[PDB]
Amino acid sequence: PLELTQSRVQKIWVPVDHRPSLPRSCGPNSPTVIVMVGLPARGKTYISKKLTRYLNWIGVPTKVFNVGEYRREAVKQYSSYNFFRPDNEEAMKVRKQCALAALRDVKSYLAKEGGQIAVFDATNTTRERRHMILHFAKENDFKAFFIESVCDDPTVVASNIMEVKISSPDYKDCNSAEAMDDFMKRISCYEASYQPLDPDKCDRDLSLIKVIDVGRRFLVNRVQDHIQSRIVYYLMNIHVQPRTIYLCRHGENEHNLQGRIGGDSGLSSRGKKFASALSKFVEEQNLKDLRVWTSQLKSTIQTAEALRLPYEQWKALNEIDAGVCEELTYEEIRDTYPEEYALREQDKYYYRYPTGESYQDLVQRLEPVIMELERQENVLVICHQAVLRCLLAYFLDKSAEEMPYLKCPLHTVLKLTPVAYGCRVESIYLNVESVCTHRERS
Amino acid sequence: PLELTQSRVQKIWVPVDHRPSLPRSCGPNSPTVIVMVGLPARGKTYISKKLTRYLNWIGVPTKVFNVGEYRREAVKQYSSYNFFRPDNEEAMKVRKQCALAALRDVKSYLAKEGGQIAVFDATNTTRERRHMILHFAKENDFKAFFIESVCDDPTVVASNIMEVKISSPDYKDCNSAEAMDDFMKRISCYEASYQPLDPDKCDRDLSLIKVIDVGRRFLVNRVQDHIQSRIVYYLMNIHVQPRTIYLCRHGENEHNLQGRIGGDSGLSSRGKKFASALSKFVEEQNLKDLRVWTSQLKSTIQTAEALRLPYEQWKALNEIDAGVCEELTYEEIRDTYPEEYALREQDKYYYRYPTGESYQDLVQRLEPVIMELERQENVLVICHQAVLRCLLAYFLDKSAEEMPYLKCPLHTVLKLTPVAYGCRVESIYLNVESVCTHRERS
Ligand SMILES: O=c1[nH]cnc2c1c(-c1ccc(Br)cc1)cn2-c1ccccc1
Ligand SMILES: O=c1[nH]cnc2c1c(-c1ccc(Br)cc1)cn2-c1ccccc1
Ligand SMILES: O=P(O)(O)OC[C@H]1O[C@](O)(CO)[C@@H](O)[C@@H]1O
Ligand SMILES: O=P(O)(O)OC[C@H]1O[C@](O)(CO)[C@@H](O)[C@@H]1O
Repeated sequence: PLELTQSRVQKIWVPVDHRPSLPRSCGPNSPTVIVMVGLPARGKTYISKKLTRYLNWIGVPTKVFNVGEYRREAVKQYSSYNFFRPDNEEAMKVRKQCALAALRDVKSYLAKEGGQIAVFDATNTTRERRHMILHFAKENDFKAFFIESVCDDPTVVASNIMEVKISSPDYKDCNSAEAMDDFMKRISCYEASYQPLDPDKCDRDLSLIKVIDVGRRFLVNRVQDHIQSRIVYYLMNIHVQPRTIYLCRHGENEHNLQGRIGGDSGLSSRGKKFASALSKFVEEQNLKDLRVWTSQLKSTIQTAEALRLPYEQWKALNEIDAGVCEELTYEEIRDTYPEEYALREQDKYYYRYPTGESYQDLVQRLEPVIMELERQENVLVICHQAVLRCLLAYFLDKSAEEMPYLKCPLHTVLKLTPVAYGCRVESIYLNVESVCTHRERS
Repeated sequence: PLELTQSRVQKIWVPVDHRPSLPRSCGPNSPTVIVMVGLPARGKTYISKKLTRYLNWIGVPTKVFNVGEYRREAVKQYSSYNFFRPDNEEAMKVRKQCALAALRDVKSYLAKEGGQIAVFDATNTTRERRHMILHFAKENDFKAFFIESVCDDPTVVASNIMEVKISSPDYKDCNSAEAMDDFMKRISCYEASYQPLDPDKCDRDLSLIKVIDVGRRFLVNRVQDHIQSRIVYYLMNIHVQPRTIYLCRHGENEHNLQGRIGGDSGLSSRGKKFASALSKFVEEQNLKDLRVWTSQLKSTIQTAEALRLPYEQWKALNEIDAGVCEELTYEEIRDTYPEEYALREQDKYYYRYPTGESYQDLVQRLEPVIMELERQENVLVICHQAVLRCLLAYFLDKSAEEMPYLKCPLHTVLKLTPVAYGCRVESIYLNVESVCTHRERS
């Protein structure tokens, strides 16, 4: 009794499955519909996209269903705010059809495509629309969680229109002034029928978060589960303040020169040159304040030492653990462990080294790093190749499949600037030679 | 340049400190005063104690300053609610003196004792008292974070009085009915001057959390930093619903028989007998629903397999990593690594195994396990000796120094029942022999 086998890729102990003559599969917890609530230019799409990026990265399949994109597909060219008028009988029918078509795709995503979270990105400003979404959720056995963004600051509204609305495909033939004016009129079309969430009386039984004044204040009502609690925590940690994230690896180490993986080797002569070059680079950036984070491995600490700035060591930033393959070259891995080598090449994200880690394990370890990176402003993270690929996949919205192959060369700073609905990435090579540790797929 | 040395105990790379002829120390971020707000029997002491237990366990030095305890010290015997009357000039002076004496001890704790968080556990129901606490915080460069508990449910109030108030040292000479009646009158003394937190107008600039109806709803205003954000997340995950936490180790394994540490060995014949005994025990508990958690190591999975219940594997529950000492006996550790053996014996909590972990690393890894244990109801955790000691230290409020020496024998279930201001612990030995893996300090 109690016979188990270790799965070759992930190294998970599973019951020995001696399937009977006729093997039967029991093909395939409740999915969630996240309902965005609020007037236009309230950062609903910003929240939708960012939350989806985070949820997918942590391993929760998430997709955004933006009703405006269904509208741009149904209606060829956008002319003006007149399309959004409450007295526009025809466009009101079209807009309802678009919302229903998005919900149809929500049902298909959650019940038939293995999706766990569907973010329904629309105004959903009326109780009637929200009652209809709730009916849709109850009949399909989906959970409903509401995220309302409330902001009456005209500076914030104008900034949102200028940053991401005027550049919308709707305003292609318009200049900045025309687009801004049309969008203000477009917002006014929604103001009369807007019924904010009322957790006090009407929406008392709804699971919701009210994000007030760009995350200055929050009203949290009836958090049912783990995922809603995580979302709430995330929303409370993110901000829209201007800042820069610099990501780089430690300067070239002795193991890099020998083509050895893992270990805790020190900087090579070139690595020490990069460390000095990094200090000059950091100085030239002229940042008011800068937080410096390293791993607990020698090579990242030695690199930070050259900066003459306070730094914090995170064990979570330590390179992927190669288990039995630690301190070995890739040639020695292929010759001593050929089965292990081939398994990794075939499934680089999920593959776990014996007594070691997978890129999947890295994500779990790096979750607190990401949450702290969100809270902070100017940060420099001095880490390792696999750790850097994971962090970069989060910021650049790269899939689990792409993640183990992202290019993160030595002696190169990745400058991340948050703009619109993501990150602008600039690469800065600090003109110090090193070996190449990048290996493409086969 | 960039010369580092690895600290012998914690294995941290530090700059080689060639102190000059006259070595100088720069002896020794801003501390926080957590201000409890609310009427009596609102669970302020419950929140204070639980939050302090969690903060200390994660490594943030925290202490509770309960004004009522300063009062019990200043005033010999408690007679009645008449002491709390607003017209009681003398007792009002005494109560103010007690609050000021507690604040004096708050200043000494945060500025002179290396404390990071002081939980000021009092009613602090008036704006005047809170303005005075804010003045105290501003003048001492301490941050202020308010936690208000609002509940007008008479069932909840009566339950709190029955569970922990009637048993208070104040009601020693009273019977349950007298104590309940006196306490209701005592609450009424505070109702007239009670000014709840107003984040809308008056308390707009204050950093606060309003816990409404025993955590059903929350009002969160101006979360300034990491620690406040963590507190908010914690408060949103905990609950007062009745439940049981069962903690045990995997059944005896092959490494246990050989006296070997770490590894991924399978259950011995006795271990398999425990697994069957555990199933019978679980069945006899007759729990409506039960979540079963294991590590990713074979021995805990084989134990769970015997239960015929769904289970979830957590990599965070994997035994402490012994690095280079993995799969070795303690005798082989003492003979091959005598310096390492002695270092661990001297500092068992902070000691890190080479390329391995410390009990301190375990706490960081187990933080998400604790947060999920808080969210859940009936849970059975099948884990390992060091992991179990860490979890138990959290539930039993044991220090970092005590933690590596907590007794967690094999084939023994630790039944945890949340009651009053902590956990009731029952031990259930399942009558299956095993080796002893406990080692006392030297
Ligand atoms: O509350 C808003 N109102 C208007 N605009 C907004 C927001 C937020 C926002 C909302 C909640 C949280 Br938690 C964090 C950010 C982001 N944005 C935004 C910023 C830049 C570009 C595009 C949109
Ligand atoms: O809000 C309350 N009002 C009255 N009593 C209460 C509470 C809470 C409480 C409050 C906030 C959160 Br988040 C979790 C629990 C706990 N207690 C309590 C329960 C058992 C014994 C002693 C006290
Ligand atoms: O996933 P890959 O391509 O092996 O990259 C991660 C490896 O690269 C290194 O950073 C050095 O090449 C090793 O420390 C680590 O094992
Ligand atoms: O901290 P201690 O007393 O060495 O206990 C933890 C050790 O005990 C074991 O659980 C077995 O005795 C090992 O797996 C682990 O290294």
